[PDB]
Amino acid sequence: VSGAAAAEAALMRALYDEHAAVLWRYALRLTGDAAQAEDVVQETLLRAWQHPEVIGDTARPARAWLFTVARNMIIDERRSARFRNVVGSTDQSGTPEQSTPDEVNAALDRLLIADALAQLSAEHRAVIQRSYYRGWSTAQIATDLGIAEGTVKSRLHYAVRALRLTLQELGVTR
Amino acid sequence: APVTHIWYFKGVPSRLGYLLDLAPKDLEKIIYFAAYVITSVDEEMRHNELSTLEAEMAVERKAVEDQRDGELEARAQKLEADLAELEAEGAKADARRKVRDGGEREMRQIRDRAQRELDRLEDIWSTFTKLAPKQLIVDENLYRELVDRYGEYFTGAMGAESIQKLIENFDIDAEAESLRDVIRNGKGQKKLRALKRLKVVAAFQQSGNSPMGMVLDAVPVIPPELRPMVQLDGGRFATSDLNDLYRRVINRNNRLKRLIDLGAPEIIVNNEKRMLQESVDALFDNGRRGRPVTGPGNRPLKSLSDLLKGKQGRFRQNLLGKVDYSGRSVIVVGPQLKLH
RNA sequence: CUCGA
DNA sequence: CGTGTCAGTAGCTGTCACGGATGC
DNA sequence: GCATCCGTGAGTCGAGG
Repeated sequence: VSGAAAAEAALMRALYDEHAAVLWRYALRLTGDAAQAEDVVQETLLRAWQHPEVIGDTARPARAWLFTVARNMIIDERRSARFRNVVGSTDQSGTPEQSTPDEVNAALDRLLIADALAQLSAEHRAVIQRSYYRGWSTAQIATDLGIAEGTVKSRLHYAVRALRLTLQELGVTR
Repeated sequence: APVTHIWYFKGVPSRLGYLLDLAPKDLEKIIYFAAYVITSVDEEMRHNELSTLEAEMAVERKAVEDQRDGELEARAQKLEADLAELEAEGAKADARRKVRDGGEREMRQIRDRAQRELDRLEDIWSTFTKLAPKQLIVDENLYRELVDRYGEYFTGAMGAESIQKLIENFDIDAEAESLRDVIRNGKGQKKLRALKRLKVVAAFQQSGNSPMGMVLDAVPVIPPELRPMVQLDGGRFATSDLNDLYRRVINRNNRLKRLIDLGAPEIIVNNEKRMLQESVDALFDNGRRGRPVTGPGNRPLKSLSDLLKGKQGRFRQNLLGKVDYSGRSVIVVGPQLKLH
């Protein structure tokens, strides 16, 4: 009946009141983290509910079966995932903060490329800005500009050398 | 499972306690699954069935007394027969006094075991008779009896989901004007406590935002670059504490989904929901309630709110003070220099 | 942790 | 994967002034 | 109605670990 399903809930609440607080202390010594001990207790008593053989015999100590399930859970936590990560906390002192370099070298190159680009024809400039700045393919630029495939290859081939002319004339290091 | 924002529960003064007129300690018992709270009670159905439930309770109390007096008589007659039998055996009267004091001790136990049952039925009937919303029931067996008997008449709940229901079944305008009526004419001893309550209630009334926001159904995750995980020169990894707090919230929330799916006993599900409440409480403001979640080395983990607090917080450390094109060196006196 | 004004 | 005789923190108080919500 | 207790605050900059 409905009271038979409620007798199982009053049975779990019974072993909670006799073993949970003692099992929490045991897992607390093996881990040292109270929030982790609570997680081990919930998982240990969950396996007790899933095993009626352990909850059957009251004349046999179910406490010993709990300490063994909790012990095995704790050593499994102590493997690979904890191995690498558990070491450091950024909030904790002694860890170097991440840094990013300044864009000075990138800004100077961008300024010199923008000067050499202005001294190019509208055709060559509109082809290097679609191959290197937009990253399109050779056929994609040919489709957009309405020109031949080899026309884009030739314009790119000269425009690169045209830029190398202007940069070497200004002393840009190879 | 719904969860409460620790800023409005544990932060002083308790904003929820001012809204629902609930004491702070009573609110602490509700959220963390130490006491049920009554959300609704069908007061008219209770009135239309009060006479019948009263007679059934009276008959149950009578049958408890009849069983007590019958058991006490059988024991008292067995005592008087045993003393008469040990008198025919000729035992010393002092040995009879031992059997006499043992019988009186057994009868006292029987009478007390019955009185405790009579007192439970007195509290069960007393509680159901005076049952109103926002009432707390700290005794779990008492609440279990109330549902077993008069469950058709009231509705109660535990944890944060209950408070979510109390905020829903809450008249903002009525409770506002009820505080105003106390404020217009009242004694300063009990009026000041009503003034500050209006300060919280009137804010939810005018602004147009619901107080339901104080109970969370989803928690946001801060972008990863603000809680980064860096690799160490030893091959190992170092991460931000916020990742641990988010990780423990995720671990316990996924375990709750398993218990709900498996139909695990309510004691495991309720004791899991409590842990999910404490995990979100640590994610937002670790250490605010109870002892803080310690990391490796008994070091309290930093919380989201710790990113804004004090001299090391975001405001004073990175906003009120920050620069390029600068330097520093030792100073030396230069007498020949001009003042400018 | 330690030190400088 | 299965788990089944005792099987139970470290650490720590050697801060304090001050105000107001919390509580017997 | 009041003693209790909780939570708040407590210089700036710099060097090396």
